[PDB]
Amino acid sequence: LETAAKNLENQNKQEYIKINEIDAQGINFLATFKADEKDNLSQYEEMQIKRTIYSSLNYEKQKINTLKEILETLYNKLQHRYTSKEFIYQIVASIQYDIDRVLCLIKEAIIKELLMNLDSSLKTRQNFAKKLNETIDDYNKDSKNIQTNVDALATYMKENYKTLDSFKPI
Amino acid sequence: SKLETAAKNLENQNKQEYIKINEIDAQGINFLATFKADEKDNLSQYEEMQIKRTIYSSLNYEKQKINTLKEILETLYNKLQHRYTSKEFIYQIVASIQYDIDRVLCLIKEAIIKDNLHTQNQKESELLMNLDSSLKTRQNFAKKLNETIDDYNKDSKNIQTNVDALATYMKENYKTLDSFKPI
Repeated sequence: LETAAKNLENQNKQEYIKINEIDAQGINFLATFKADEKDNLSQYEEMQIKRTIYSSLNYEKQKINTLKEILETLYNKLQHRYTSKEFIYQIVASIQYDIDRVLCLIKEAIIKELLMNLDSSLKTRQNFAKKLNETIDDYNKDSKNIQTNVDALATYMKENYKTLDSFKPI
Repeated sequence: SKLETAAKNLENQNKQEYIKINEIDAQGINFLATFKADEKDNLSQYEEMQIKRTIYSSLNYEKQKINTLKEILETLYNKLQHRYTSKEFIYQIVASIQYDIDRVLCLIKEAIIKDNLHTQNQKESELLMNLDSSLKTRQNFAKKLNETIDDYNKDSKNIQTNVDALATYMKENYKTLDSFKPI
């Protein structure tokens, strides 16, 4: 348990320094979301999202940029705006948060079913990553017209990121 | 959102704490050596860091005051008679002040995320009160801790010169974790 905390902690710092490296080159990934005055993308929330995304896409700028275009392209159509937001604030944040929650519960133990809870929530982020990479690949091949047609992109994203629980292990 | 801009001030202050601690530690000052070396209680490097979080903050990152504390806890540790007072301070008082604060930030964060889901059950004022509370505890602690570095260096009530005085004093001044909370 101490060893999990130790490893996971070390993973968190490594992600943090990698995210900062990428963002220093001025790729404002969630720029369009930061600019939104309806919700408030807190600095903290911005950061949690990136942990999942950046890690998922193995810190490859080109890929982060490709996804930026999908989120932005749905964002630029009022009809599908909720789809881009729900992805970020509902799926991606929930995948990330869950990992975090267990690590509080692991810390709370060390200082007073957790290892299968930690197992699960890390695994849920592995299955998301895999799905996301397929999606980046699918986009660049304009499969199901999800590059030329934003209606298709909406359908595809809706269908492929329906619920948090679908990325969980069986 | 006050809750969001609470998460932000703890986040960056957490970070700023981390870079100072690692710097002070870099210079070979072995604050928790004696406690790490202990078989009976495994002290994790997280556990250790969190403890430093409350102590090095409270002593304003001044090495002198840290090694004077080091001198106190090791004096207490090496007199078998009084060795558990050294740990209660470390593990039952220090590690309890720090832990309340990180627990609130876990909860503050949950509430922020759950807001975006539309499933926020946590009352937003309760978390801020709890935040404002545990911060104040650690400052009440910090104030006590500098009193105790001053006294030791002046040998007040024979605290430097008699370990039985020192054990009494630390028990008097660091009795319960609630003894530093506001009212």
